[PDB]
Formats: sequence, C-alpha cells, structure tokens
Amino acid sequence: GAPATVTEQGEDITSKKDRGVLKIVKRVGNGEETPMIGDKVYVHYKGKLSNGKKFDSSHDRNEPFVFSLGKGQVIKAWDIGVATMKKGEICHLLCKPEYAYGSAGSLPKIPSNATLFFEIELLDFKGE
Ligand SMILES: NC(=O)c1cccnc1
Ligand SMILES: NC(=O)c1cccnc1
Ligand SMILES: [Cl-]
Ligand code: NA
Ligand code: NA
Repeated sequence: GAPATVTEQGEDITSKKDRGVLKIVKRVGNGEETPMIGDKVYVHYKGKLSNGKKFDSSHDRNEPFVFSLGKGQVIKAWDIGVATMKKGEICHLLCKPEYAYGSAGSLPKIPSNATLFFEIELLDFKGE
C-alpha cells in the first residue's frame, strides 16, 4: 500500500541524507515557489501508524492545521517536508522516529519509537 511504497520508493529529503524522511509527490502543485521560513502554512493531512491505524486527520475536523514554518512548532519531518512543497501539492511522507516523536511518543495514540506515514496537502502559505 501507500506506506510501503513511500518506504521503498520515496526520496530522501533530509539534509543529512540519513533516510529519516522519505517523500513522494502525489499531486503536483502550482508554480515553483515553496514557502519561506516563518510563513504561516495551511495544511490538510492524515496520519497513520505502522500498524495501519489512523491517528489524526484535519479533514475529519473540517479545518486546516496552521503553523509557522521552520520554527519547531511541528515535528521535524513536517518542517523539512512542508518546506519542499508547492502550493496545491499533495505528498506522502514516511518519517522515522528521530524526525517525529522519538522515544517519548505522544499520547494518546503514538507509541515510543514510531515510524509515521502522512499524506499532506499544502493549501496555502503567507508571510505575516
Ligand atoms: N507536533 C506536530 O507535528 C503536530 C501536527 C499536527 C497535529 N498535532 C501535532
Ligand atoms: N527545503 C528544500 O529542500 C527546498 C529546496 C529548494 C526550494 N525550496 C525548498
Ligand atoms: Cl494504501
Ligand atoms: Na503507489
Ligand atoms: Na515540491
């Protein structure tokens, strides 16, 4: 399925080239521009654990998730992955725990040492 495919066929987007975040572009976005550090970014996403369970979805909330890019307000994989995206792009990200929640995990649903799968849509970005 999609998690296996990004695991086996994804592109390493890390600056360390440590395989910690792998990406596949699913829907090509618009233009060439990617967001700027500090921009307000608006995303829709769904996240799955490696046991197949969905642990989060903004679609199910009927509102996007908003954060300031490159500030550590989200897991490292999202700061580095969203920075690669164009407006309107949809990608898959396969994130090792060192770029996610590490040994701590995150209650209620994310265990220790978890590799995570996300589908992310970059809806918009704006400098404030
Ligand atoms: N910390 C995070 O990366 C995050 C992203 C979306 C929802 N909750 C947490
Ligand atoms: N974060 C990146 O890899 C990147 C590269 C070029 C332009 N925008 C983002
Ligand atoms: Cl799938
Ligand atoms: Na595929
Ligand atoms: Na891109």
